[PDB]
Amino acid sequence: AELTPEVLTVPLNSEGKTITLTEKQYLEGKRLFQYACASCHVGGITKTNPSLDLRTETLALATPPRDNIEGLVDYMKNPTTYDGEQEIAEVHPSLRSADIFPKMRNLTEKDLVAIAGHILVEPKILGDKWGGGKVYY
Amino acid sequence: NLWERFCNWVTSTDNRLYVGWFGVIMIPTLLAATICFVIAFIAAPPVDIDGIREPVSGSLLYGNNIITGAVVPSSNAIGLHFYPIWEAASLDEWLYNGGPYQLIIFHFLLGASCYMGRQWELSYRLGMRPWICVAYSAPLASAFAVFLIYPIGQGSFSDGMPLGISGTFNFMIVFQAEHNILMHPFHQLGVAGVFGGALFCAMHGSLVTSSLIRETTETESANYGYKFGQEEETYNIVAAHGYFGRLIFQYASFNNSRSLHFFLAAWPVVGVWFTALGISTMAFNLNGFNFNHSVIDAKGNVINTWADIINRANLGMEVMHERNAHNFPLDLA
Amino acid sequence: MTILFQLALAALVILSFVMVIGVPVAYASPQDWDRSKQLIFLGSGLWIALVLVVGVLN
Amino acid sequence: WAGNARLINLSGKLLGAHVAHAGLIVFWAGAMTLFELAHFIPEKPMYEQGLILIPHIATLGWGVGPGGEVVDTFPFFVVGVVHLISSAVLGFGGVYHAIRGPETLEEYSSFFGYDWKDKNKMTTILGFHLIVLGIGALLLVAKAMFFGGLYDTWAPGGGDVRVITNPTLDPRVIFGYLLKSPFGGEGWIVSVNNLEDVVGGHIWIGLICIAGGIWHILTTPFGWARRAFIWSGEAYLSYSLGALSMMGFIATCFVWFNNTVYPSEFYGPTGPEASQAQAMTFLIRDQKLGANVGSAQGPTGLGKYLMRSPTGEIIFGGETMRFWDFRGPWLEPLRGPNGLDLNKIKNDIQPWQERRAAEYMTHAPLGSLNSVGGVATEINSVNFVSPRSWLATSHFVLAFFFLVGHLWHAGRARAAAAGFE
Amino acid sequence: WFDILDDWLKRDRFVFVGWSGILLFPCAYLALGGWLTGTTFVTSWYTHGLASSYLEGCNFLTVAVSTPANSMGHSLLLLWGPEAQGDFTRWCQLGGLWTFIALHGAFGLIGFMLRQFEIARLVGVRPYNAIAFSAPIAVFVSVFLIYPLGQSSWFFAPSFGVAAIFRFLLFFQGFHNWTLNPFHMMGVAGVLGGALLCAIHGATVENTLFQDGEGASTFRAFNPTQAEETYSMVTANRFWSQIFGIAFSNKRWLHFFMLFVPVTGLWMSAIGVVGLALNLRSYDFISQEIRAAEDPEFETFYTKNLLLNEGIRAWMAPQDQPHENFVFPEEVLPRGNAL
Amino acid sequence: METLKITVYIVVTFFVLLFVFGFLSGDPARNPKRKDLE
Amino acid sequence: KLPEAYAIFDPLVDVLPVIPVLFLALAFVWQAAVGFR
Amino acid sequence: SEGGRIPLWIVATVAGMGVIVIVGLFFYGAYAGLGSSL
Ligand code: CLA
Ligand code: CLA
Ligand code: CLA
Ligand code: CLA
Ligand code: CLA
Ligand code: CLA
Ligand SMILES: C=Cc1c(C)c2cc3nc(c4c5[nH]c(cc6nc(cc1[nH]2)C(C)=C6CC)c(C)c5C(=O)[C@@H]4C(=O)OC)[C@@H](CCC(=O)OC/C=C(\C)CCC[C@H](C)CCC[C@H](C)CCCC(C)C)[C@@H]3C
Ligand SMILES: CC1=C(/C=C/C(C)=C/C=C/C(C)=C/C=C/C=C(C)/C=C/C=C(C)/C=C/C2=C(C)CCCC2(C)C)C(C)(C)CCC1
Ligand SMILES: CC1=C(/C=C/C(C)=C/C=C/C(C)=C/C=C/C=C(C)/C=C/C=C(C)/C=C/C2=C(C)CCCC2(C)C)C(C)(C)CCC1
Ligand SMILES: CC1=C(/C=C/C(C)=C/C=C/C(C)=C/C=C/C=C(C)/C=C/C=C(C)/C=C/C2=C(C)CCCC2(C)C)C(C)(C)CCC1
Ligand code: OEC
Ligand SMILES: [Fe+3]
Repeated sequence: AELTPEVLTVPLNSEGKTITLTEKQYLEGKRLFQYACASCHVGGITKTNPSLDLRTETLALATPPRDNIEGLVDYMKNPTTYDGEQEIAEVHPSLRSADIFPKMRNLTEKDLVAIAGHILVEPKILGDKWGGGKVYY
Repeated sequence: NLWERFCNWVTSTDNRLYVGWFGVIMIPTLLAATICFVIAFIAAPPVDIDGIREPVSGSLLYGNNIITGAVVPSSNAIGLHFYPIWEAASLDEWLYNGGPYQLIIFHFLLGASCYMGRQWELSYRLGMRPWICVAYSAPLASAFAVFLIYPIGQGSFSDGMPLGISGTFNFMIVFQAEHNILMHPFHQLGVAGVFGGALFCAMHGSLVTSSLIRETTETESANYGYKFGQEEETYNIVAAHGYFGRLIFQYASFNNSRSLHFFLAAWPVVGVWFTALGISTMAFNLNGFNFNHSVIDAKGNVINTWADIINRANLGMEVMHERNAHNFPLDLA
Repeated sequence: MTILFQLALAALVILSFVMVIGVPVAYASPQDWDRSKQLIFLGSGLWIALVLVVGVLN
Repeated sequence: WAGNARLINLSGKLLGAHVAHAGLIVFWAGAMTLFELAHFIPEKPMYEQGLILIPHIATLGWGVGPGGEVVDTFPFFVVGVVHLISSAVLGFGGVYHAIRGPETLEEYSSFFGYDWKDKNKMTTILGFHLIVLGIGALLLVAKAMFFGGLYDTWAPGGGDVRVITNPTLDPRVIFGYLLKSPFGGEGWIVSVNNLEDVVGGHIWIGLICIAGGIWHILTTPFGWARRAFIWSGEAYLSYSLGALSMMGFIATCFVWFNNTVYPSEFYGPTGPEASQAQAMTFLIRDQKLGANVGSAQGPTGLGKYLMRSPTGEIIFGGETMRFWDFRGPWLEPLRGPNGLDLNKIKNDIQPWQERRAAEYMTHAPLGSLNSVGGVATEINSVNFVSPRSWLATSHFVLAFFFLVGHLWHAGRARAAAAGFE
Repeated sequence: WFDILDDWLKRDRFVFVGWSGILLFPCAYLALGGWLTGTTFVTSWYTHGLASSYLEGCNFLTVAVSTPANSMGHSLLLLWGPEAQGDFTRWCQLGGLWTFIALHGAFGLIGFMLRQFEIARLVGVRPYNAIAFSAPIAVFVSVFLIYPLGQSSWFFAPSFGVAAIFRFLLFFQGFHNWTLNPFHMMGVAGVLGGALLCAIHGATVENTLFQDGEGASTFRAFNPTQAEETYSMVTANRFWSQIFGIAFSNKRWLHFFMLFVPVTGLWMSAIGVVGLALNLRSYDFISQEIRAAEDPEFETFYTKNLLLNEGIRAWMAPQDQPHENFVFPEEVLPRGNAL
Repeated sequence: METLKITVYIVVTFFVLLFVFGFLSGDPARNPKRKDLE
Repeated sequence: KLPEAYAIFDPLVDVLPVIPVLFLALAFVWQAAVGFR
Repeated sequence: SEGGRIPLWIVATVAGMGVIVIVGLFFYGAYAGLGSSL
């Protein structure tokens, strides 16, 4: 019933290779999420745009695909509308918009990866809840 | 010359009451509230609490029974503004936007405040101490807290606290669904102050009654009282202090009458002192505790703590309070 | 020199640690004030000086 | 253990105490400023951590660029230290004066420092302390006009520190604020919009303090004043006691509804800010979904986003209709005659505005003891509690108890005069 | 050999152990330990699904001793109960504690009123206190026995904890609208009246105390001969009479009336609960409901409340009652627009 | 209704001057039962 | 943390600001040593 | 007043401060578990 490797054996890229995270990282994921996210993304639900969540399934239908890490990393650096036609850097946190989202200024590649990991491991634990807040709604 | 003859009147005993400088405002004020209020409850027309165009009518004539409700809060449009009569147009209007509410409230607080002053001032004309002024201060402060501070902290008198029995209940419910009070020490000490007073007002009067002067003109067919002229007073305090002391332990019992009656006025007053604060503190959003999650890092499986089933109820209610008056996802006030 | 500030400070530290404990006992009339009062203008003299050293060090 | 009441008449010891507690007030000033610049992290919303003085220090525009946290770190360390040492400078004083020996029998001294029941000397001592406020007040003025500015949150762009010129010194304007309805958005002192009013509003105080300090110095109270007030020592506390209470309230309410004085940038967003911020945040969101904002019809028939105010202007609809009195730098440019311009709305809306809406809307003053952020129902993964709710909350409390104090000590001055003592 | 024990036993020491002293202490001790033991060491999620103790990390408030599982009805599962089969650990897993605490604890209450009778016939005082004490005992049985009896089982009885009690409150508001019951209203009357008395009495005294009784002017003295006591009824009287308008001045009445208010109240409240035990409630106003359905432009606070309730019931009953296994699809749940 | 607003204020302030001038009062001042200092 | 060179003292600085409260504490001990009067 | 007398204002301070350390813990401890809440 403990946290297992499989649990952390998350998809890394579109094709089919995977990486298995560690204990140390996982935790940094939360700590970071809470740091520049939670406020707007509490429990994995957009407060500013409720019709768009962070559940795994909804991320795969994005453009470009986002059910894996490389995609999220790309997003955190530069943003992409659910379809991929607008540059929302002047609106959403982005390493490219540090100057406006000071919380981002400090961040590093290692941290993005972990943050991404937190978002992909959570659902395996929380299930429906992390989605639209079941226990929470 | 006349001016002197008037003051003397106001200042001493008038064979009915004492109406000092404080009751010079208290008497005409609390009257306007009474009258207005009695009539508002017997005929006021519906009033739309939240600006929405859905009037609620909690008056006798408009289909209510006593518990069903009364004088409803001002509109949420006029919500925080000053809504006098002159300031509006026809009374048909006024009556719809909750006028009676403000009018009644404000006069009542002011005169409520003065009813307190009056209490002290009588002390000054009778050479006694100034304490009763202080013990009243607890509820008064509380009324203000509920009728003022909150609507002042929240942004509109609407949802102050309805002047009906039923709405009292509503205010309560909505309230803990919005700020979660149950789990706030100030309302916890509140229940302490009150359940306190109950346990003590029963304890005292109970003992005071058990240790009476068993032999003073009391037979089995008659029971007649004491009067100040009565020296030894009614009871044998040694019997009571002996009783209580033997029920738990020596310290537990109270030696003298000061520590006894001081306790009786200390527990309740300082309990509500806090509660009245409780509300005033949650008037500016410093809501009670909320231990929503305890986990099993094993997998992170969330374990529900008794408190979550409390949030499960607090939840259902949030969802439906002020149905259809919300256009955006999260309430912020 | 990082060493001077690490000592000037720890210097003003220990002085205060003492001062705050001594100054009060010193006002215990039946324990000679002659001896105790000397040390006083000393901690005070010494202190306000340290206060200015640290400052000037930046 | 009324210990502090045994001290009543031996003014030689009160000085020892008043100057002892006067040492704590300053001690806290350092212990907290240093504790803050300690935990303090640069570029993270001052208020999302849990600070209170620094925000004050940046208010005076001591160390900041256009609404930019802090470019210069240092300015705070100065404050942290100074006050922490002023605490010893006085700890010494309070202690000494408390323990080394009483007062009132020093002949040359009694000429410089007298006692109670002596209207002419109490008056004189009073004026004195009045000449001091007259100054401190005027110093604030100095720090805005000929010194390193003050933080103006208004026009334009970012409102960094700016130096003021010719403060609103009109005789009328200043007391007008005193003569205005303390209701619906308009609180006499709180209504203060323009930072220049605030400067000029301080100049007049000092002149008034000083012109008064000296006044009582030279004059002893008239008859009417003598037959209204008592003169016991306890009674002067009752006066001063209740004065502070009112103010506790004063400032509290003053805290919740910001005037440029409390730039929401450090302190956070105003209770209404959040709501109004949430309305605006969504006009845009749907505007981006091509929604027409003028014809919107909410389940009530009031239009989701736009409706009117009793005096007939346009305001964000929804419960946030009760905060149309709200005014800030972000929401204003859309303001114009008749209310909000439906044409600047859908045409001239810059992006940096959505940001502020979202941020504020996101950090709603709403919080609990567990520092849980947001609605009473949220999950514990977000920590926050708007400084304002902290200041408003704690400070309300004191203004209350303190009033209880106005009653207790003033009612006991009626027992001295003849009652129970 | 008897009378001796009477005396040895009834011997006036520090802590009076009377004849009743045998029931009281063994029971009032175990009823306390029972709580504190589980509170600190037991989990009740095999029986309730939640976290019971500190062992799992609840705060004091959260921690409690949870009620048995609804599948068991009213079987007192004592250690040797056919169900626990003597295995302690499980006897705890199943909640065999609740029963423990309520039973032993019921007798501790029995002992405490008995000990209140003893002391009155040794000292020669009136039994009144022992009688005032019935109210709480009523409230207790009413609550923790009568109610669970009437319903499906032990589960629905209050849970022994802090929060676990608040949840009780709310439960009642949703399914019973207990606040509308008149009985709880009167109960609500005495409790608030008990505190109103406690203030006026205590403040009046303290403030009408005799002048100069102490030169130093503080008030820490008395004596037996201080027959008259430290204060005036004559002045209080006039004080009240002129401020409030009324004031029965006869000390003996004042104190008794102080017995009537609190106690008279709790008896009602307890009655009110014997009613709910049988899902017999004051949750409706036929008159209103009727006009509430034939007409949609008519609403009163009576109504607005009945709405909140259903919200309480829909959202809170599937997690709060694990045995029926409620499955409620998002859509289905009642829900105001936007929230 | 403007006629009403006016009428009120008169009434209100009227009873204010009676509070204020009732206290500053040189005549009744602060007269108690145990001691009169005049 | 921005104290730079003083780094060394986070500790004492951290438990620092509480002392104003502990002042209240001695006050009662002062009393205990003096039999409460 | 210590002629070598058996202490009490010490006992009163020993436990009093002792208790603060146990409770203090109880607060620390209240952090180790809710802290992984999500
Ligand atoms: C039957 C057992 C029972 C018990 C033991 C408790 C116990 C408690 N309840 Mg609960 N409650 C119960 C049943 C029970 N409740 C029921 C059936 C309901 C209805 C569902 C509730 C509803 C309820 C609510 C709604 C609340 C409580 C709260 C509380 C706490 C209140 C604190 C207080 O001030 O109380 C009043 C009592 C006193 C002030 C005095 C008790 C006597 C003390 C221990 C004496 C100390 C004296 C010392 C030893 C000697 C000094 C000697 C002197 C001479 C100097 C307390 C922990 C409140 C709370 O804060 O929750 C955390 C609260 O808000 N309860
Ligand atoms: C302007 C400031 C002020 C001053 C200088 C005084 C001065 C005095 N008061 Mg008054 N008082 C004040 C305000 C003030 N008071 C207020 C606002 C109230 C209303 C609450 C009172 C209520 C009051 C009462 C009811 C009494 C006095 C009395 C006295 C005399 C007391 C001597 C004594 O025994 O102290 C002893 C003091 C204490 C033991 C302090 C208790 C303080 C609380 C319990 C501490 C709470 C802190 C808490 C633990 C912190 C938690 C941490 C936080 C971070 C969350 C003294 C002349 C007494 C008297 O007889 O007057 C002549 C008296 O009976 N005062
Ligand atoms: C607000 C804070 C406060 C203050 C300032 C005072 C002040 C005072 N109290 Mg009161 N007291 C208070 C709270 C306070 N009390 C409370 C809450 C209670 C209830 C518990 C009491 C109960 C009380 C009683 C019962 C009595 C007093 C008495 C006194 C007087 C004692 C004078 C003396 O020489 O003592 C002796 C001094 C000492 C033992 C020394 C203490 C030394 C301090 C801690 C040193 C701090 C270090 C110093 C700053 C170092 C400087 C170094 C430099 C280089 C910078 C003094 C004016 C007494 C009295 O009769 O007064 C008329 C008395 O009997 N008080
Ligand atoms: C609230 C603000 C405040 C206020 C209003 C005061 C007010 C006062 N202070 Mg204080 N002070 C304060 C804060 C404050 N202080 C603080 C924060 C500190 C700590 C830094 C001090 C430290 C302090 C000290 C150290 C002294 C004062 C003194 C004085 C008094 C000076 C008046 C004067 O004319 O001295 C002018 C001085 C003189 C006329 C000195 C005459 C010298 C004596 C008589 C010599 C005795 C020796 C003799 C040879 C012995 C023969 C004995 C035989 C057996 C051999 C005055 C009442 C002085 C005082 O009380 O002493 C009189 C003093 O010495 N204050
Ligand atoms: C530190 C505060 C202070 C205090 C405690 C006093 C106290 C006193 N003053 Mg003094 N005064 C002060 C400051 C102060 N004054 C200043 C700054 C000035 C310069 C304008 C004066 C000018 C002054 C004069 C000209 C006279 C007094 C008089 C008196 C005595 C009047 C008796 C009385 O209160 O009657 C009853 C009081 C009232 C009817 C007034 C109630 C006023 C309310 C509470 C305050 C309103 C304040 C204002 C609106 C706020 C400013 C807001 C800002 C934004 C601009 C009393 C001892 C009289 C005297 O001593 O005679 C010889 C007198 O004739 N004072
Ligand atoms: C920081 C500045 C500030 C300050 C100090 C206040 C202060 C106050 N506000 Mg205001 N408020 C502010 C900003 C401020 N507000 C802002 C920005 C808004 C915008 C939303 C509001 C909105 C607001 C509302 C909606 C309400 C208040 C109310 C109050 C009062 C509550 C206490 C009370 O019950 O007094 C009772 C009265 C007194 C203690 C009288 C003090 C005056 C002298 C000393 C006595 C005169 C005596 C005589 C008997 C009474 C004559 C009064 C007259 C009106 C008839 C208090 C005076 C409440 C109120 O009662 O309105 C006035 C209220 O309902 N405020
Ligand atoms: C908050 C509610 C409340 C509490 C906690 C409370 C408590 C107490 N009242 C007593 C007495 C009284 N109370 C009285 C009237 C009242 N008491 C009231 C309300 C309360 N009274 C009210 C409203 C009244 C007015 C009717 C009277 C007239 C008396 C007394 O004569 C008596 C006294 O001497 O006064 C101080 C004491 C009896 C001790 C005893 O018999 O142990 C025996 C039994 C024990 C120890 C346990 C029985 C088992 C129960 C079921 C278990 C309780 C265990 C808890 C669940 C565990 C702890 C929980 C924590 C949250 C605290 C006890 C301190
Ligand atoms: C209780 C009481 C009282 C009181 C007391 C008081 C009032 C006190 C005070 C005190 C005080 C008022 C104090 C103060 C102190 C201070 C201090 C002790 C300080 C210190 C400092 C230091 C040490 C420094 C710091 C620093 C710096 C500056 C820089 C950087 C680094 C550092 C951090 C190092 C009396 C006697 C009346 C009586 C009895 C009781
Ligand atoms: C089960 C059982 C048993 C046993 C047991 C018992 C009887 C127990 C008990 C137990 C107990 C008996 C326990 C306890 C614990 C406790 C604790 C852990 C406590 C704590 C406390 C505290 C911490 C406190 C504090 C405080 C403060 C600080 C302040 C305010 C007030 C107060 C007082 C609250 C037997 C074998 C018989 C059989 C059957 C079963
Ligand atoms: C020098 C120095 C400093 C300072 C310090 C201070 C200022 C301190 C303080 C401290 C304090 C200020 C402390 C205190 C403590 C206290 C205590 C420890 C107390 C206790 C008490 C008790 C234990 C009591 C008891 C009791 C009684 C008597 C009665 C009633 C009940 C009771 C039991 C509660 C610093 C850090 C800056 C750094 C540098 C150096
Ligand atoms: Mn009367 O209410 Ca203060 O919560 Mn949200 O905002 Mn309007 O909805 Mn209910
Ligand atoms: Fe009594």
